[PDB]
Amino acid sequence: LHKEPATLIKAIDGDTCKLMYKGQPMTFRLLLVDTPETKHPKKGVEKYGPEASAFTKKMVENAKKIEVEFDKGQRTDKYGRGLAYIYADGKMVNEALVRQGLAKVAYVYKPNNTHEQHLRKSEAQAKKEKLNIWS
Ligand SMILES: Cc1cn([C@H]2C[C@H](OP(=O)(O)O)[C@@H](COP(=O)(O)O)O2)c(=O)[nH]c1=O
Ligand SMILES: [Ca+2]
Repeated sequence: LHKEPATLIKAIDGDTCKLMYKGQPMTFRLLLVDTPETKHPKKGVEKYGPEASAFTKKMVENAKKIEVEFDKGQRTDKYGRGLAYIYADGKMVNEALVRQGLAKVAYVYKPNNTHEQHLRKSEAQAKKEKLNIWS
């Protein structure tokens, strides 16, 4: 897995954003996680949705460097969204969300599951600490 530079364009919510990747604006979706909905009517503004968006927005807006890391399988989902592990100043946002109890490990699709165990251990910790989603 290799990390590549990207430029934040706009943070949409806890797990989806728009970035300038390789000179082109694209919307990205975080691999292996699911933060609560704050859009889509068949979900509404779920609990912790606003929280995850806020946590995430601050983290990426104050970053000096953003990097995207694709896994080994497909690089985009059915909606044309890039699928990756995104780091803000070397810190993986995917794991950060899970450790704070603001997202759950979800959508695990082989072979795009390289960091699955790392994220599951962080979620377990969040669970035992009964953090946010886990309270
Ligand atoms: C994270 C991720 C999401 N998805 C799909 C599954 C879900 O499809 P449906 O929209 O058909 O439910 C949707 C979840 O994204 P959101 O959490 O942004 O809604 O995107 C993938 O296809 N691959 C992935 O690795
Ligand atoms: Ca979501």
